[PDB]
Amino acid sequence: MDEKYVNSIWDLLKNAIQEIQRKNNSGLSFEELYRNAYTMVLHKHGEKLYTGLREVVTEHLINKVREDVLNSLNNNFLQTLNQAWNDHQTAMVMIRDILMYMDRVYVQQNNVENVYNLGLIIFRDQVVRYGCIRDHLRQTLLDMIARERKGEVVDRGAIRNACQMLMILGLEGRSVYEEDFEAPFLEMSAEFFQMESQKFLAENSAS
Amino acid sequence: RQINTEYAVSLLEQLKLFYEQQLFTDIVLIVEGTEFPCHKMVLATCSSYFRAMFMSGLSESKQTHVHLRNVDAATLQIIITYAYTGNLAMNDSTVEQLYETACFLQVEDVLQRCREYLIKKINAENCVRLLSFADLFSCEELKQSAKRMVEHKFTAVYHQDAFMQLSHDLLIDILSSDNLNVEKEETVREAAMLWLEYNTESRSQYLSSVLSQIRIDALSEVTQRAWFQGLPPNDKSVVVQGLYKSMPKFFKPRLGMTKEEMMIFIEASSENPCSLYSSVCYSPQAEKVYKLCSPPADLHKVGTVVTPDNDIYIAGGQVPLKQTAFRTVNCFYWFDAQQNTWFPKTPMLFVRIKPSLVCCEGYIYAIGGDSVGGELNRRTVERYDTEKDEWTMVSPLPCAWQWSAAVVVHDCIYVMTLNLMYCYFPRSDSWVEMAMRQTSRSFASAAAFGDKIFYIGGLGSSVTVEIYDVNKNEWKMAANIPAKRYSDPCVRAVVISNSLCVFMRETHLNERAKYVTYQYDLELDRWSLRQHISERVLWDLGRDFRCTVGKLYPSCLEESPWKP
Amino acid sequence: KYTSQIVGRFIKPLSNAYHELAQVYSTNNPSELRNLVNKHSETFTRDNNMGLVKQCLSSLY
Repeated sequence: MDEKYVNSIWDLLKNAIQEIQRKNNSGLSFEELYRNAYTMVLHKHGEKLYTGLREVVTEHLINKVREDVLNSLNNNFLQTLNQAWNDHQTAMVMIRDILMYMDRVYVQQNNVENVYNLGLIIFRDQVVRYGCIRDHLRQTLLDMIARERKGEVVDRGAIRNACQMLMILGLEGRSVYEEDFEAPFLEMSAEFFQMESQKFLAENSAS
Repeated sequence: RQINTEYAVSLLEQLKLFYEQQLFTDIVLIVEGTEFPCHKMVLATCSSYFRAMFMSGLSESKQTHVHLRNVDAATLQIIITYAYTGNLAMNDSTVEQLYETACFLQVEDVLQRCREYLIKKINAENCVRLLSFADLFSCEELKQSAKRMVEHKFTAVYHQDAFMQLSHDLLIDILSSDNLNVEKEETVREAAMLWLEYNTESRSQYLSSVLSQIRIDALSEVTQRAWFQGLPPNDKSVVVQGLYKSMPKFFKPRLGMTKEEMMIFIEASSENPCSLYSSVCYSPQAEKVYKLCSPPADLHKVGTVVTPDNDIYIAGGQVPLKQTAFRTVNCFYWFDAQQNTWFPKTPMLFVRIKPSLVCCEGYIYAIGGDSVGGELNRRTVERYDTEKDEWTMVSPLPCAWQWSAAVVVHDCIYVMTLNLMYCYFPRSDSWVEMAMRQTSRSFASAAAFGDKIFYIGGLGSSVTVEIYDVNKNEWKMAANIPAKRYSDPCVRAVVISNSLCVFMRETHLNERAKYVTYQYDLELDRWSLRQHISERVLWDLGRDFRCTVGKLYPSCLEESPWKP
Repeated sequence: KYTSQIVGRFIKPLSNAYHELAQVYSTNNPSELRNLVNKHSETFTRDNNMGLVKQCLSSLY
């Protein structure tokens, strides 16, 4: 139909998506969004919807979770990051479900990644691989694992959550997580074990 | 392990019983005031939308009443029962809405079943409707299957009303494609012109694009001032625009203008001894022998027919059963003039061996052909409907005949046997006695040229020719073909270049077969040497090979590599 | 094997009877050879010489 109709449909869909991302998915109708998604892609305008999706998602991430992570980099930095990841995942579940139907027609003809993969990629680019968050996360994980190796016990389930989050963030396998996590960890472990070996060879014997 | 069959049906019938008897119902579908008590289990087993409707965590996850909108009650009921009993009753009318709800509910299995049905149902009268349907919903396999069938069938008809209501992108793909089958490049021009003039100035912006896909041999001649007449007033952004616009876009002739009158041969002698037979063709103009696709599953003992619309069909035949071993099958196939492949069609009711395929009034008539029945009506004459894609029986022939040939003259079926002839009247479905021949000859072929029947040869064969006139109803002799003595010519009657020519292969004593064709003078009653087929291009074909008149594209086909 | 051209290709299809005479000659049976000669008496008559066939029989003897 006219461009005004599709613009209004997209505008309300964007408002509904933003409302869902604001932890207000209770009072919102699913059939209306599915029907509007049906009539939006039916008119062969999936490129505009996909482009609008990416802009809305990245704008929400930069506004909400980018500020939140930087604001609490010292007060439960890893706990807040896991909570934001869980909030992003549970919000993207309904976002993907509506747009997986869009994906069925889109990715099989346009040959692009799915919306769930798109959300993981943009989250990796804007949160984990940030110019300041990446180094801060690397430094704090090395510090706590070194303190754990020293002899005192710290939280261990959170690290398992963090590595699992990074593994899911890889989205293809063990390409991103392995380089981001192991490479600083191998260097830290190499020096720690080398210094430990040097101390042990002089303070003890082969017994 | 494979999961048990016996427990599967026992549970399956319990799925149906619990549905027809409304007991374990927790969710009900509210559609236009119609109650659909069902289960969350079965609905999302087939549908990929109900799994995102129930196991999503939305308000509907707890709500037991959903108002499903923009759906049909009949389509939902057949989909629901298909999820419950597995039976998908697909008619010829509701498949359109069946696909609409299947895509809406994202139900994969019914989508494949209805897509396959639409692949079988594609034809001339719904090609435009299905292509637009294949454009509305992304069904690329059907879209490509339609587009190929669409491309040929538009050019033939180009008068259907649904062609006007088409998207701009679809028309650009259709017109700019190199698969159109047209005798001239002007019929596509006027087809575009009438489409542009079908509506108001909403076609003005698409006109700068539709002409950008048509060749420039008509973008400077007539049908440029006609648009100026239909131009919106005082618009100076179009008349000057098209004045200096038709410089680029590389004039090149299309592919549809390459249908030369060629002699299609079937069951020819296979060059490689690994295969039994092959199919070749002779080019009366190119003087070359182009290869053809093998008959479907090496279908031997078949018959050929070419409709006035230049379409090739194959009926009857036998396949070697899995040393002599052959089983007769009633499979039917259609030849693709561009893809060089045989598309399967609706099979016949009875199997045939060497059937006489004759086209008349758009119906394909197969007369006789050594049917399997052998009852009192051991003829089994039956026509084929190219409109509904089905076979309908016709009036049985008065007498049982073997090794017979049939032609069509004056919208009537003329079948010839050893000495008798009967004419079939399609309007009343009756047979009338015709003239009697004075010579007992069989194993011959006849070609219908104008309003006369030319029975050439008969018994090897000979040079006896008996000409029959429909308006006169009499058999008369004309002459005998001058051939080398002590030989066994293989006569083949065919009509080519608006003249009666003969494809006669002769073999001398202890000599190889020689190929030569002659042109029979209708008024002078004499066979004149039209062309001599050199043996450097055409090799031996055999004895049980058939010949027919038709048009084929040398570009799509490939030359057969074989030594002279 | 220094051979010739299509002369070789066509004539073997052409002179079958003379090859047929050789085949029976290889069977080495004057009675059978004479019967074949009578069967193909007219074929060898297109030779301007029939004595060669008799000389062939004498050579077989």
